[PDB]
Amino acid sequence: LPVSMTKTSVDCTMYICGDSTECSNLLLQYGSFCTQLKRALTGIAVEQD
Amino acid sequence: SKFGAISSVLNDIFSRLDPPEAEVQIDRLITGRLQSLQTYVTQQLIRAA
Amino acid sequence: KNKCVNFNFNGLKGTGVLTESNKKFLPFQQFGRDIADTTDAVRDPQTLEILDITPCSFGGVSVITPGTNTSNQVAVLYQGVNCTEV
Amino acid sequence: NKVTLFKGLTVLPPLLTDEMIA
Amino acid sequence: AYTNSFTRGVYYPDKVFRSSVLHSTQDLFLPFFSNVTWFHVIDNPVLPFNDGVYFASIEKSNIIRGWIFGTTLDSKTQSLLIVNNATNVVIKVCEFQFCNDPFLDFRVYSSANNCTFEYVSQPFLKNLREFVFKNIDGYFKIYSKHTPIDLPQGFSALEPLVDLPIGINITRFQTLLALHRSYLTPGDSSSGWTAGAAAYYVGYLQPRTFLLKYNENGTITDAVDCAL
Amino acid sequence: DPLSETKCTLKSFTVEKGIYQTSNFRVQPTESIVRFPNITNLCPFDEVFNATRFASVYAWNRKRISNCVADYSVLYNLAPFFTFKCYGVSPTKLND
Ligand SMILES: *[C@@H]1O[C@H](CO)[C@@H](O)[C@H](O)[C@H]1NC(C)=O
Ligand SMILES: *[C@@H]1O[C@H](CO)[C@@H](O)[C@H](O)[C@H]1NC(C)=O
Ligand SMILES: *[C@@H]1O[C@H](CO)[C@@H](O)[C@H](O)[C@H]1NC(C)=O
Ligand SMILES: *[C@@H]1O[C@H](CO)[C@@H](O)[C@H](O)[C@H]1NC(C)=O
Ligand SMILES: *[C@@H]1O[C@H](CO)[C@@H](O)[C@H](O)[C@H]1NC(C)=O
Repeated sequence: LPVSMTKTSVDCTMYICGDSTECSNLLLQYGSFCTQLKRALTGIAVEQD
Repeated sequence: SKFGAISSVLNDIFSRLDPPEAEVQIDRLITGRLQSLQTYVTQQLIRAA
Repeated sequence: KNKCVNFNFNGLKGTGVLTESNKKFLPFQQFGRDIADTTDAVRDPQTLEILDITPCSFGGVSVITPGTNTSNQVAVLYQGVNCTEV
Repeated sequence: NKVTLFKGLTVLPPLLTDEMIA
Repeated sequence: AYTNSFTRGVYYPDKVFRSSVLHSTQDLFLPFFSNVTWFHVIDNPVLPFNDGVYFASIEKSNIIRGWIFGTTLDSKTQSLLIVNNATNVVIKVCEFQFCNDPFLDFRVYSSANNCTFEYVSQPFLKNLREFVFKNIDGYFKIYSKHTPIDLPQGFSALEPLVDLPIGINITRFQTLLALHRSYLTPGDSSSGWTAGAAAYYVGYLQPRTFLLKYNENGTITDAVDCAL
Repeated sequence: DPLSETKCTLKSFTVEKGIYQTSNFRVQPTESIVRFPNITNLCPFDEVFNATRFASVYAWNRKRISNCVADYSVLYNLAPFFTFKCYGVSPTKLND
């Protein structure tokens, strides 16, 4: 029986702009998506623990 | 994946396309990448359940 | 080389750390999307050498506190970062 | 032994290591 | 005569290094196990150039030594010439009227013409010589591979050889032969002149999707034809 | 300081005991380098534009440019331009 899964963390800024100075500013206009995704993934990780 | 943009590399678009024309392509890429990340998070939540 | 540097190779803009490459680039190769669809290496337009392009260190910073009600002392964790670079 | 296995994605280690589970 | 191509005709499609990865590419490839026309050098016919041609030769005395491309024998068609020499290979889009049959290296079978592109490079030299020709995007690309050795089953990938900026229009092509102490004329009978034994094959490319396996050393080691 | 970052992330002046993921850490570049070819001769675009004669529409003229530096600023010296539209590249960015 599986009990846990891998605890994954994602940097949305890097994933979307790939560490580019230009659209990093533009991504700010889209709001709090990054916070939502980070909170969901952190909850999943704490649930695995 | 291009998501309908001219290219999948942000540096290319910012290099040869003016801001007025580069902004639309960058938005096209950003929406697709955010959608992909949100899909990943949703599937992770289901699999975590 | 071996320093996290912003580069522009014939219009190939990017940022990373360039180091000596071990790739067996054939004469007709100019750059390499080697592994996982990533531009791992690029050919030097002047010295004709191949340099590995690695994105210089990143990581998530986590903050450990006992609570403002207890103390203002704080400990910081740099996730996935070797202490030689913080 | 029987089961076996950036661009902004990383894996966090579990709190309990294999030794403690053992 | 007809023979099947087995798994031959695959080449590097992008000139981009890839190692230890499986990559899918949609480009003009020779379909696996396709019927390829088979000829014996002992004139060989002019053949169509539909959407790219895969050319291979097997011999032990270097009897085949060039190719010609174009749409008609008229000099105004902007024909193409590729010929080998004792020390170099000569490429010219020299729009010269061609004789009824290929010359026999009798070292030339072309008339005078006003022409635009010329180039001399290092020579492209029991044998198994493989060539691929593509001209769909204002360029003429050549891929080649030489190995000792009907077409053998051995898998091999053709590396890019040269790239000609020529923008000529091509619909038909023919090869060039060699013969010692051979007389030549603008026209000749089917008897021709004595020459060594040699064989060559011709194949046609088609739009196909291929799955290419890249090894550790950045070399294509096997491929799969999805639609086969 | 890290505590202020944690407070801002939690949107509260009081933080409870625990571990909080506040932001991300990235090493900035130490320098900038540009690598380009070592050629020095300019392209003949200026001569082509100011040629003594121009080909007709019928049997128009084609030329291929290679092994030269394309300083497009030379073209701007001509005043009576009727069209300067470009597709796929902004004219101001051609220099780079
Ligand atoms: C100049 O550039 C050419 C083309 O890349 C190269 O072969 C040559 O080594 C370079 N020479 C110097 C001194 O950088
Ligand atoms: C806050 O601090 C006081 C004094 O140390 C302690 O008595 C109390 O239990 C603490 N409460 C919490 C929630 O930490
Ligand atoms: C951190 O880097 C140093 C220097 O390269 C190395 O000696 C050490 O083993 C590394 N530690 C970890 C945990 O990666
Ligand atoms: C070469 O140019 C001359 C003079 O313009 C012309 O008469 C002749 O037809 C041309 N030949 C070819 C093959 O174009
Ligand atoms: C790659 O090259 C090395 C060095 O020549 C050789 O030892 C190794 O066997 C090669 N690997 C393959 C898969 O050809």
